[PDB]
Amino acid sequence: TSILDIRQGPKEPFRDYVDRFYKTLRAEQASQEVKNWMTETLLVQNANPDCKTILKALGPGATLEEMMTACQGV
Amino acid sequence: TSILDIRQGPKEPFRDYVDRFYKTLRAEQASQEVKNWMTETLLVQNANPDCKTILKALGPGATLEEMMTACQGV
Amino acid sequence: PIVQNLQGQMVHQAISPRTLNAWVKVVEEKAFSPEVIPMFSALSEGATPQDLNTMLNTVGGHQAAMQMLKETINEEAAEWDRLHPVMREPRGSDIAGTTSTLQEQIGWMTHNPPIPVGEIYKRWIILGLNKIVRMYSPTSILDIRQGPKEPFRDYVDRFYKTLRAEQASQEVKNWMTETLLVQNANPDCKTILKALGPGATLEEMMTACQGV
Amino acid sequence: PIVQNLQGQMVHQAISPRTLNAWVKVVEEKAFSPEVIPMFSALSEGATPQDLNTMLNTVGGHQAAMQMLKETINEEAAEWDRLHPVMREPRGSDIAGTTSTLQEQIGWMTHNPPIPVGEIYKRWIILGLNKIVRMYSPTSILDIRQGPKEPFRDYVDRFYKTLRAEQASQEVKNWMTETLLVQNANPDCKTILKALGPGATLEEMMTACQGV
Amino acid sequence: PIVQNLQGQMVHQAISPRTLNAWVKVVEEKAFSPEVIPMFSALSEGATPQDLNTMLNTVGGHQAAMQMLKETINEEAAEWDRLHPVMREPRGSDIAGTTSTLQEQIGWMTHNPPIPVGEIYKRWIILGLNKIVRMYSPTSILDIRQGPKEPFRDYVDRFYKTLRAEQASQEVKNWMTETLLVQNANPDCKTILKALGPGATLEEMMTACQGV
Amino acid sequence: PIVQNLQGQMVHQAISPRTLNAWVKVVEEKAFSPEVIPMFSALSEGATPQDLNTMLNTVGGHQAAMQMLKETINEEAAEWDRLHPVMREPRGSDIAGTTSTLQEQIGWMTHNPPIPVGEIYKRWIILGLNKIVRMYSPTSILDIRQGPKEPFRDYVDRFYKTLRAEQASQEVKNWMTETLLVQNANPDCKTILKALGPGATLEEMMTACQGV
Amino acid sequence: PIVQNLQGQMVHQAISPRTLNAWVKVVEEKAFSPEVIPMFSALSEGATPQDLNTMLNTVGGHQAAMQMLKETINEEAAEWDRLHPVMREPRGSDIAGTTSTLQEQIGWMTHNPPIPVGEIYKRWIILGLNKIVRMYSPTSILDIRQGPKEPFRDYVDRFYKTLRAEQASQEVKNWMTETLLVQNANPDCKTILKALGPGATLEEMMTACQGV
Amino acid sequence: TSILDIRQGPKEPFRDYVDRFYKTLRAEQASQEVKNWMTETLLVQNANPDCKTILKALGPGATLEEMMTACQGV
Amino acid sequence: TSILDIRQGPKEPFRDYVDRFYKTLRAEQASQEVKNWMTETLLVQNANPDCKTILKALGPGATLEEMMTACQGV
Amino acid sequence: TSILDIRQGPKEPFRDYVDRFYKTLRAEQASQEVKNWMTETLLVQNANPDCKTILKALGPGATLEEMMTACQGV
Amino acid sequence: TSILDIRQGPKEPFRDYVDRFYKTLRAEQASQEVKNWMTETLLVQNANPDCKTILKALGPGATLEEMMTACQGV
Amino acid sequence: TSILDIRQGPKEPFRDYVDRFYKTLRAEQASQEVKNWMTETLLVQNANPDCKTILKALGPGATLEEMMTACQGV
Amino acid sequence: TSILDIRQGPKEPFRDYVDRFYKTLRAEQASQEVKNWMTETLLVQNANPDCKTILKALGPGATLEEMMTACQGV
Amino acid sequence: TSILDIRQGPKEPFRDYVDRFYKTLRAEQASQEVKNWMTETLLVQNANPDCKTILKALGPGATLEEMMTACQGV
Amino acid sequence: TSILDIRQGPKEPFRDYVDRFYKTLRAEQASQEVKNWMTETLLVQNANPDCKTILKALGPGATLEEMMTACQGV
Repeated sequence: TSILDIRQGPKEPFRDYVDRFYKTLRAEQASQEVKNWMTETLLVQNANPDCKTILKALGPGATLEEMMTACQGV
Repeated sequence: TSILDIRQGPKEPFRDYVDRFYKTLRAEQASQEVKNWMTETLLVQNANPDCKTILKALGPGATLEEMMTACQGV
Repeated sequence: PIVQNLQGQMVHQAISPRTLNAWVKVVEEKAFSPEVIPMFSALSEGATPQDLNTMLNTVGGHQAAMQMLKETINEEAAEWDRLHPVMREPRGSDIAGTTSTLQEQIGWMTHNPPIPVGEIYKRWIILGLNKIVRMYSPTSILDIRQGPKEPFRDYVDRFYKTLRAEQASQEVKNWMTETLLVQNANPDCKTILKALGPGATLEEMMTACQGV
Repeated sequence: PIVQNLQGQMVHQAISPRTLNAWVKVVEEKAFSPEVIPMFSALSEGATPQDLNTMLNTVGGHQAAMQMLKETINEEAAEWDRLHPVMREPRGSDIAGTTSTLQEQIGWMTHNPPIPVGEIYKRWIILGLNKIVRMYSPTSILDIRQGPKEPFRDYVDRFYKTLRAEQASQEVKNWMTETLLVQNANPDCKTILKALGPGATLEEMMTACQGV
Repeated sequence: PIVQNLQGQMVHQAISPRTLNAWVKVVEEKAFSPEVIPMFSALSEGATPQDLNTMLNTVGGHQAAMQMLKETINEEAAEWDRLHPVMREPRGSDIAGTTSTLQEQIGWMTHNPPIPVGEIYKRWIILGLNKIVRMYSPTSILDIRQGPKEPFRDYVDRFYKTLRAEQASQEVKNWMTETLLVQNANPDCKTILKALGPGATLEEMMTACQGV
Repeated sequence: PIVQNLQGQMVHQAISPRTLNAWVKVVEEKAFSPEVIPMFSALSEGATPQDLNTMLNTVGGHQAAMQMLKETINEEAAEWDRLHPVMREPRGSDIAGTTSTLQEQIGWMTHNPPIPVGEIYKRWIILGLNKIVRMYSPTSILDIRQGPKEPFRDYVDRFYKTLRAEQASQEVKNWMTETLLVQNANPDCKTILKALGPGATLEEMMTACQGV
Repeated sequence: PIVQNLQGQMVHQAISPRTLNAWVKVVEEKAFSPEVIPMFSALSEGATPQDLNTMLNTVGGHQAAMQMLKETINEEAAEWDRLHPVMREPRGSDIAGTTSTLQEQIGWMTHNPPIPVGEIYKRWIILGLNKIVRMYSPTSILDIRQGPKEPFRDYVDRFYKTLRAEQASQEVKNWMTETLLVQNANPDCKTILKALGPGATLEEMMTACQGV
Repeated sequence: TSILDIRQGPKEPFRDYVDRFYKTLRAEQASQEVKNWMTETLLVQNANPDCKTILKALGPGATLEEMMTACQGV
Repeated sequence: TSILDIRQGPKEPFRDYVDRFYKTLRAEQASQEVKNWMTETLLVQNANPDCKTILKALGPGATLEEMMTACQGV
Repeated sequence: TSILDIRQGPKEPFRDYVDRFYKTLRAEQASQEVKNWMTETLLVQNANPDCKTILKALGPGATLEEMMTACQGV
Repeated sequence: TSILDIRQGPKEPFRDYVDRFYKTLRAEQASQEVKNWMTETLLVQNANPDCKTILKALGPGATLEEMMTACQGV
Repeated sequence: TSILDIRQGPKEPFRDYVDRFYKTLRAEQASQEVKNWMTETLLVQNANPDCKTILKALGPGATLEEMMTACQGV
Repeated sequence: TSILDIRQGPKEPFRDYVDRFYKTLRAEQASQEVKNWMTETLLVQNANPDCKTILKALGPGATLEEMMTACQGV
Repeated sequence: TSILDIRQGPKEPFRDYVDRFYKTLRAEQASQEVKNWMTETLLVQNANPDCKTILKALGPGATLEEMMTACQGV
Repeated sequence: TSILDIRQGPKEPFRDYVDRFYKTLRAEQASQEVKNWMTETLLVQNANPDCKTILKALGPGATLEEMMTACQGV
């Protein structure tokens, strides 16, 4: 699995998806600005729709803390 | 249509509603203090229930760029 | 307040216990509806900054309201020092009455011409109370709509009450009373309010809508 | 108001903070029902034009009411100058207390005979408050009808309250109390009110309709 | 009212603005229920005829009530001149305070022994207010009946309130409280009120009917 | 009340018109609920017997209440003469202020040590008002039961209000608050009030029953 | 309170009869809701311990409340003697005003610098009133939940009112307003209050929830 | 019957009711101030709905002669 | 028709009956006291019952003005 | 009919109602201050719902010429 | 049974109820001021509806001899 | 009939029974203390039950006036 | 089409009728007072009934601005 | 779960609820004044209806040892 | 029966069980600390469940008075 094809399932809790995403990101180990892009754009774009709407409600530039505490009810 | 009648439909994209709103706001050509008030309060109040909560979460300081960026995912 | 002594000197008279209890009834029972600003302005009327602090100690029970007052008073004291760079000089915290003595406050209020540090601080307080009154508004003006069988007098009262709570400058208020007040009327009144045309004063609107 | 100093000179005493708060409660809580005119006339009782302006600053929150007062005061000041063409002379804006000093107002109020610039300006204000009370009337007198099970005392109270808000001269009021009050009664009372004949006083009407 | 000056002379102090506003609240808000007589008698307490006229100017808004006062005052002034045929003499219209100067009123009130023209005129006014309170009664005493589940305390309150509005002399009042109060009770209370027998005081009636 | 004159002599100041109107509002509007005793005791606070008679003249409209006051005052004046057999001597009817001059009352109140004829007569009046408050109680304490969904704070308020109207000595009151207050609670509260055991203070009872 | 005599000496003026009646209305009619502390603090404002005892004699009708005051006053008087071991010395029961003369109280309040035995005893009383206000709370803060159609302004008012009755220190209050106020909101408001994030001030919470 | 129980029947002539009223009033023999009050107010209040309006139209000053003269036509 | 046999019909308005009555009275032209008796007694006695009750509610001695304004609703 | 009973029918022309109103106003012959009040307020209040709104839109200053001119089209 | 639970049955003789009441009052052995209050008020309030009215008619001053003498006929 | 066997019927008004009782007592003309006993005890004991309860509600020693006014509703 | 026969249809918005009217008036180019008459009288008389009533509610002499803003809801 | 969501089930042992409560209280790691408040008030308020009454009967001073000792029998 | 096998029945009132318990304890006459243990532990443990819960609601160390007054409603 590339980081590009890690995706959140319908039932999958956001914290499980985030852990899969960042483990894949850590292994795939692209350069820092590619990691910035992936953690800002792919992390949201590959979230499931119910998380993706809650994430975009935060506006870009939020921390991972704020993203996880936001999605924790989904 | 008066600007007070420009209301976002339940499935209408926020960008299409903003386009209608600011077109009507330009046609009505109320003075700038009134336009400022309308862009700050009325644009939010007339958004549909999906977008309206996103816009409130940005706070009154939101800029039209931020408002559209956030609502683009609805 | 300030009174003349029998020796002719200006001297402090403490704000009376029932004037303070009247202000307590205003702060407690009115929940910062807009009446709380005229009633403050009235009960404060002669007040020195020491007396005004004695009044604000009542708002100190509403810790959320009290910090907005503290903020706006600190803000205006700083801006005062900013516009007025340095019989001592009336500095911002001296006008607030934290720094100044009572004799300094009365002195400022009784030089010729006086420096009205009471009325100044009272104006900073009223600007803070305006923020609090705005926060405690139950509705925005866009939520105020006339009922299907509600008198136009009641709807006008609700409208102007809400309009008076809100931040709107006079130009925005004028636009609201000209256009929201018509738009948000019930259809029976809205017909007449349109038929008068846009140049109608509130008197003409009300006397036309009377009993509808 | 005016008081005697210990030196025997007439001098200003400021209108008390709780008298102002009483007037604020009148302006705010009564929504310009006709009670607001007797209560103004009472709380104003000793007032100089400076004090009357301090009271009108309370109405300044009701910008629609306040401009009717400004209008009627400017109108009466102009008409005063028109009837009274020119120890200085009391001009219209001097009676309003925009132009005059406090010492000028008290002087006029304490010459022999005095010029009662307080009671004059107070009368122009009461004429403006009459306009405002009329605008805020919930109903016209023709809308006041008795309920099918409403006491005639309640209906008389509603009627005379509305009659007291309206512009009617005393001749028109007399016709209304003689004929509308009968016409708009419920049929049970209307029978008795007719059977008394047209020359019945309100006392005779009420004591006949008592408990119906 | 009358006060002692620092020079020792008796002198007029004008009836205070909030005492007048208290009287306005009595006249306006209580609709001439019987409370309006004790409250008049209280707020009037020190009043000269000039002050009493300043109070009656409040009733002048209720033109039907005001003419009953004018009538009863003219009637009693005439009867005063009739019983008292002629440091000037206190004539009826002088006691009314239309004819007399303020200094004449205070003089009469401060001769030794005084002529209490204030308390006299105040008594004629209270006799007029009694007529008005009677006219505004919502019910006659014969209409006052206890509800099927109404406390005897509430019914006694309603009864004595109505009894206090009515024209009944004390002998007629005594008969009413002895017999109507029993007759018009609900059957549960009426049983006990009969079982006490006719010589029962109101205390004995109430404590027996308590909680029924 | 009594005040110091500028000449240093103690002198009468008449009980103020709005203090009398405050007492009228207490007598009229509260229907002798137990609040009427603290409010009497407060408004009376400085009163001479002349002033206390001026207050009782307000109760004179409630002829049933007024005769209980007359009775209790005559009773206590007689018992005063009985305990105190005979700068004149303060006799019972002199303390009542029917017999004594105003100067005699103030003299007694300002000898060294004083005879507090005001506070004495005020205590006889309060004993009469206690009888009247007891008569006007809507319920006996045995009738006070908690509703099935009534807060224990409301029930405690109703209970202690009724307990405060009744004749119970402090020992009987203590037994009532210990046992009736539990017995008459609803079953939800009654369970907890029993589980605390009999030695529970009202604070412990209320904080346990809070929100039940 | 304390006033300056015409001879320049500080002297007692008794707490006015209508200030006492205002305090009676606070104790009687408000049932120890938290307003009773600001209103005490206001009406007390100039009070000597003799005056404060005259105010507490009003609470003496609420024997359960009065013993909590007695307790807290005795407790603080003992702790005062404990921190302050022994122009006489102000001992605890002297500050309570059981032991001290009136002249001793005014002396302490007018030495240079003064010992503010009035404001001290007033602070012990306010600590007792806080205990009583807490006992009479109708609900704990955990019981305060928003209704399904209740304005967030009303719910905030209920919440902060209850929060103000409770014993919570400011750190616990801060946690409550940050987290209970969100948790106990209805789901419509709770969504927005969560979407603002945890760092939201009450102003930001209210203006976002306005009209929901 | 007390005087308060003496009430005019719906078809009873006013003269027969007055005869019952003043007979009962003589039997009860209340003092003259109370009798005056009863003859003035209670005699009117206890009349039937037909006569009661006639009596009110005469005003409180009506004399028993005038009251009976007026009600004779009912 | 004698004045004695002029009578108001069931549907006849009072003013029409009064005009018939006074025209007959004017023609029959009895002496003044007989006219007084007829205008006070026959005028009421020959009114229809609904007018006759309203007339007797006025009490004798009323003017013809007051009699007509009273009956005008019948 | 009193002037207070003169009310415009739902299909009645405003000119026919004005003719009835001013005929009744002339018959009642109330004093001129009362007539002025009736012509200003009561003529408007008694108009039918179609005309009444037209008359209110002219304001209280309307003259009978203007009132009739405006209502001629109903 | 507490004394507050001792209540007279609808057909129970007043003497049998008094026997139960004063037996329970002796067992509870509350202090004499409380006993006095209970004998004066509670004994009356707990009587059945037939006897309770008899006891109230004697007034608060009734003595147990008088109370029993009166209720013996129920 | 002896005074001992004079008794009130079920429908008999108390005043009729009292008149029969005291006429029999007057004729039978026992000594004064026997009359006292009969007028206090037999008069109540031979009343019908509805009167007898109302009489005992008065307590012994009442006058005949009070006994008759009490029973007058039965 | 003469200006005399330009007429508003049932569904036709007032602004479309006004534009047809004034284009025809501009082409037909009668003298100024005839144009005044046509723009005041024919413009209203040839409006459809729902507009014609709203126009006459304005009273004669209104501007074309006020006429168009008035009819814009029809 | 927040500590405010930790509520005792109707059949859940008080020791198992306390274990959940103090585990969540340790995880949330609010400052000690807030923990003190939660252990004193919230632990009681969130108990089930059986245990809650037991805990209230111990008073606010109860210690967790005493609270558990008492509720062990539920 | 040993004190160990004295037990409260389902219907048995607590005072009857306590009397059986303490009579058995008095006869079996174990040493004082064994009696302390039995009166604290066995007395509660052998109570019926409805009493046992009410007893444990008191917390250990209560007097026998408080235990009996507590269970008296069961």
